Amino acid sequence: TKRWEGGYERTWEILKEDESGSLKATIEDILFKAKRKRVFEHHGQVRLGMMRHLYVVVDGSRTMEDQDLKPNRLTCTLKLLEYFVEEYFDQNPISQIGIIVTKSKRAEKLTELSGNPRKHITSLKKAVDMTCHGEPSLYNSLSIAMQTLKHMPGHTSREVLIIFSSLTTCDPSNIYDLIKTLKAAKIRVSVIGLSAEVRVCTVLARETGGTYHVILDESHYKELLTHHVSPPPASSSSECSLIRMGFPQHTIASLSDQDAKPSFSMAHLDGNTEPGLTLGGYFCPQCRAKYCELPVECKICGLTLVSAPHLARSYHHLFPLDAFQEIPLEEYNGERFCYGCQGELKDQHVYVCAVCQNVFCVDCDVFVHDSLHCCPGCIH
Amino acid sequence: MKLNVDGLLVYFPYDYIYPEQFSYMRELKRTLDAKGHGVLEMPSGTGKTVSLLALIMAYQRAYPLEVTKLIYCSRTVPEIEKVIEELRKLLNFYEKQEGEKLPFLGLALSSRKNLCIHPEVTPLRFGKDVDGKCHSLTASYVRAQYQHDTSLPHCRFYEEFDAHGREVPLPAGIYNLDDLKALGRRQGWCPYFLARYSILHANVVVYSYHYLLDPKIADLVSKELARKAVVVFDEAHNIDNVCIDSMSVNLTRRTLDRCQGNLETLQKTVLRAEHFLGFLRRLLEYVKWRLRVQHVVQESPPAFLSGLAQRVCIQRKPLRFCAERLRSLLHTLEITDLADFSPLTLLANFATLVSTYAKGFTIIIEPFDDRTPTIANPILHFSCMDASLAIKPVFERFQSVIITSGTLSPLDIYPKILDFHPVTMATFTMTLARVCLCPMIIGRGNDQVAISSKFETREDIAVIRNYGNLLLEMSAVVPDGIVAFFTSYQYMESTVASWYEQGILENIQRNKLLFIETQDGAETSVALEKYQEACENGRGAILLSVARGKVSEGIDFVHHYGRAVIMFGVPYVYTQSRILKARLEYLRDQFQIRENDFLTFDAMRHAAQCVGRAIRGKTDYGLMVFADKRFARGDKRGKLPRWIQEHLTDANLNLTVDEGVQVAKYFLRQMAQPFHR
DNA sequence: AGGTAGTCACAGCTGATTGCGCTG
DNA sequence: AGCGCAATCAGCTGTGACTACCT
Ligand code: SF4
Ligand SMILES: [Zn+2]
Ligand SMILES: [Zn+2]
Ligand SMILES: [Zn+2]
Repeated sequence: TKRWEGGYERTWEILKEDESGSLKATIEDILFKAKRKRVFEHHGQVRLGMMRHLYVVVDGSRTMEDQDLKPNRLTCTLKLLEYFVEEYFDQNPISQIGIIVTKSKRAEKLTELSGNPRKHITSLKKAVDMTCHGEPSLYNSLSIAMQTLKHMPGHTSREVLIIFSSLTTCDPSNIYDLIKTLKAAKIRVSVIGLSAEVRVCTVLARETGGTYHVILDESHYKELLTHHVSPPPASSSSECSLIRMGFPQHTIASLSDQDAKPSFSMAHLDGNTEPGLTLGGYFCPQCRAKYCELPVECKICGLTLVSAPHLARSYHHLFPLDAFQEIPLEEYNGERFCYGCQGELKDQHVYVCAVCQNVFCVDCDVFVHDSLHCCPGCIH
Repeated sequence: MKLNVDGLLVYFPYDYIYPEQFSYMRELKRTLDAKGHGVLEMPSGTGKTVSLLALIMAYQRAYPLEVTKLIYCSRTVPEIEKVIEELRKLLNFYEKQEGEKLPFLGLALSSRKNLCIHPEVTPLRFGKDVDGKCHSLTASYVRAQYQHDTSLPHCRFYEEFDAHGREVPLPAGIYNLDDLKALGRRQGWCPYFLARYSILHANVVVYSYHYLLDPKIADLVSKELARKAVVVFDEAHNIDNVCIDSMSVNLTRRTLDRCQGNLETLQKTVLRAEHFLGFLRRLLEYVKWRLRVQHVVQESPPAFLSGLAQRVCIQRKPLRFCAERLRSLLHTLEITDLADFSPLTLLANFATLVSTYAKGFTIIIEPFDDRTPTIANPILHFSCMDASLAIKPVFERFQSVIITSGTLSPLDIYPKILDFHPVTMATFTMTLARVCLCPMIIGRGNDQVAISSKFETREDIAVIRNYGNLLLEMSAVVPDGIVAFFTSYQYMESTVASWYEQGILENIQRNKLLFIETQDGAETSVALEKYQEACENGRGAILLSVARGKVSEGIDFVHHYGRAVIMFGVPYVYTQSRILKARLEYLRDQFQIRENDFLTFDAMRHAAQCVGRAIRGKTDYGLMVFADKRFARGDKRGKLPRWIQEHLTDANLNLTVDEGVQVAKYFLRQMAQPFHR
């Protein structure tokens, strides 16, 4: 039988009257039921992650001049890559991005593997005006990525993302041997095609554990990149995976004190123009080297300079707040004022924390579970 | 699961049944209940065999008396092995779903070379000598002399099979050819002889077309096996061609030289009955008279015997006795081997054919050769003209002969090409979650000039440039494999020469590798191997071949192999050599078949047969193009199989190269997304 | 002084004519 | 220069509003 060939639904039978006017009570119940439309979690997916050393390979062949994506594939690809780099560094604190451009059967390492987003964005903007010629070489790009990532620590997840526009690749040697070597090296390879499905990309993605997708339009391209942003699930505990990193305090210099010492920034020292000789900035806790941008690994002593708030922003996932016990107002024989907003409790349901047994209204409960991520009573 | 047909339940290994399979089962059950022949057309090479075998087994279980013997004649040995393994899988499914065995036997039949255990004959590559060596090793005289136990090397598998293998039967257990060989070698028996003994006590059996189309072996292999039996010819789109070739023989200088060389040896052996000893001597000069005659053609199917009875003045009666003399005089002469002896047998076969079959045949002498026409080469061939003769002895001996293939679009021409009484007129078009093929016809090029491969325009530079441009900018959109079929080798080489002359073949090379299929078997095989290895990785490849070649049907382009199939012009058979025109005249004055209609039917049959090999499996998908404006006309589109007609929308019937490329890009982009089951 | 059937523009369909193409 | 597919004209009709004549 069919669902719609039976009896027609009467959704208006829910409302009923006993005292001629209880519709106000019904609409109050409906308004209360309208709230709490979430699961008390902003993400609700992967609550953790792992250090990812991701390499992004961009096709630089003549096929990038095609106008499937306005204005051409290269410009849309680089714009979406800038967006992807920004989002990936936003959602991954201690990750690194490398960019490889393959052209004329050779692969050029456009950018070193590091955690600076500004350098990658500047490199992409510079590469916007590149010359699209020749044919891509997946073998050379994968060889460069494997050579770079072979010496990386085992606990980090090694990933390669390939943007393959051209349907043909030139390999100076057998590629399936390289795929076997990558599989033995536990390097994940993901490919996002632009024209159509290529067998070698499917085999590579299946064997290395990655995913192979083909772009339908620019929105689908952005969706695939956004999916690639998310970190992979992390095993319980592998080994002593740790890392020596510093937390450079942003100590600026004021001439009101006698210790106002101007210093050139190491990052700005490599620029053609005059480096910024500002009063202060981020001083390395180990060698007192000065940097302006974070997170940037120290050039001198090799220490990783990260920002503590960036690491702390993900701490609420480790310790989620347990849902408060929903209690009807009549059954709660205690105070009738919310502990968070001091407002009078007039809702039919009152939420009580399991730890401190305090009183929270619906709005304060939603705010605590969604945004605050901490019980105000438990803090005291 | 158990599929509930209108009057029976049939077990099927696969739980899900496509609507095409269900309708096919309905039609086949209707035909079996109708006790008549039929013709079927399905688009899937795989999944048809399992359904056919399942319905056959269900019908045998329900009606053991109505159906007793099943024949599954196919084209080659890979089809035999795949249908045998599918039958084995079906039997395993039945055993695991029922729990008790059944007394059903299924065996595969092939030549002596396929089924032999002696290591002294396997390494050699002479298919015409293996049978002779097998006969020499074991025969009636060998059996007679084995009583005295003569000390001489001979085959001994039969000498054990006749005393031990003729009593123990094999009621249950279907055996493949390798299984038959293993049983023969473990029991010391010949696989061929045990197959000959066990075909009588068997349920199903599979072999090639030649064991039923050729009268010289059909009687030996099938004489009184079963009065009421079911036979099916899967992949029989070219049944007429093989039927014609069944009664076609050729003669050349080498054949007559071999005959005159071996007649002296025969006479020397004889001088160490008389009705043929002097009969065979003077037959050579009558046919060598045509060697010295410098004439274009002589045709006299009824008057050939009249002319024979004048130069040598021989009666017609002794000619028909050659067939019965072959099995008698040769075994008494104790021929050591059939090497240097086959032309003598083929001369007797030709004499018997011309003496008996003279109503629908024609004799043609062709003094022409490729690249060396007139040096010394009067070629005499007894070309058959009617396809009904090779199919008569099976329609009257069977009840439900079924003709099925992937290309049987016109069901009104096969019943009149060969004497047939169809009662089905049934076709089936596959359905999937998405359209797995994108057929389209490309007419004029970017210059709005037709790319028709017309004879007057074959040498035109504009059409060659348009073909090259189509192959170039098509090779940049379809990845990992393109198969292009040309009308003929001469046109193919002349087009690639022009492409090389211009700076256009380099642009095709830098996209995909170019591989050219030639007449050499080893070169073709190695080219196919390197094409496959280039398609495996991302390099891509192009397979340039001919529609009427051994590679068009010898291989199947499964998914990721040949995503696009390109037809450069309508493949029309050569009207020269005065062989096709004789058949055209015979069909014109006998079956009232229009010459243009038959030529278009043959062209479209070949085009569809070579373009439908890119879709093997539900998940497989492929691009199909037709690079000729003549395809756009309705009289040729209507000859395409129904599973391609509905996917060929009227939007793309004359679109140029650019719009064809755009359609291909959209199709390939939309076919790469994940789907469901 | 007021109102309805021709009439024009623009499109559709089906029913025939009638005019160009039709094999290596 | 005989067939056959395809382009083309005739006849009727739908949609919408404009307009001439007279009880
Ligand atoms: S009898 Fe059988 S085993 Fe012996 S030579 Fe002939 S085919 Fe081979
Ligand atoms: Zn430092
Ligand atoms: Zn509150
Ligand atoms: Zn609390």
